[PDB]
Amino acid sequence: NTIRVFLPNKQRTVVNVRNGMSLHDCLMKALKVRGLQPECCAVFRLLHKKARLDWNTDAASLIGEELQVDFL
Amino acid sequence: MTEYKLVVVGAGDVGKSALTIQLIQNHFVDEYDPTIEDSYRKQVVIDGETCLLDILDTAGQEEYSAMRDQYMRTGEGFLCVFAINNTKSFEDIHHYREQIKRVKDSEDVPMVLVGNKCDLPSRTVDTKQAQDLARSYGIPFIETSAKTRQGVDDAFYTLVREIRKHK
Ligand SMILES: Nc1nc2c(ncn2[C@@H]2O[C@H](COP(=O)(O)OP(=O)(O)NP(=O)(O)O)[C@@H](O)[C@H]2O)c(=O)[nH]1
Ligand SMILES: [Mg+2]
Repeated sequence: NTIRVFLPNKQRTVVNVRNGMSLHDCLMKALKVRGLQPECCAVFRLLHKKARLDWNTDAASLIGEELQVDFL
Repeated sequence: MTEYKLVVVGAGDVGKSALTIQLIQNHFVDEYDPTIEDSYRKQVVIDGETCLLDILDTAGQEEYSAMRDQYMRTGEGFLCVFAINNTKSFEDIHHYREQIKRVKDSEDVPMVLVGNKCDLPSRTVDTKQAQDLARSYGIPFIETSAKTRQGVDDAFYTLVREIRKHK
């Protein structure tokens, strides 16, 4: 149960989704470690025209998706 | 700005991601959190040159060795990491080195052998085994601890220096 996330500055991560975490909570560590914070970024679901997402979207609802996080 | 593609490889649980996060953020992740794939970029000064490190932290769990081999092939230099309390991860170094040589289709690739978790008690992989193994490949061996940060910059900077002399 993971989500592939493309990150600013040509970085990327795959995160494990534990039960009951929002996207904010789910990506906090991967962003913190790279000197970013969710506050000044937007997150998008990439389709199969990307869809902008609220950071409070539940991470378990995006299992198997690909996301982009980008500076605002 | 000069860019160096570094790849951190080794068996699961040896400390590949903890070492990388110490280089990037000077912070020690005491968590268990296995990697699928993580890439990092950080700007550093080495031997008086500003350069960009692009660090691919691979999955030790070889069930994800598809994503691993896909991004290795662009790497210019490899950290081959084992943990001093895991003999299997030490014997596995041979496997990861032959994988690097296969994915690079070359005998000549910059590499550094890293023995991590040197802070732990009851070490089982002794210093002379490790130095002997590094010697057998003609590569530097660096003892590290991501917990205390010992050896962390030395491991990555040595790699960059090995990449520069390979031109
Ligand atoms: N005492 C000590 N613990 C360490 C050290 N390095 C890593 N650890 C711990 O060992 C465990 C595994 O570390 P981690 O970096 O996740 O390993 P990995 O090689 O990235 N694993 P994977 O390949 O699955 O992603 C974690 O609990 C981590 O905190 C170290 O130098 N000393
Ligand atoms: Mg890891």
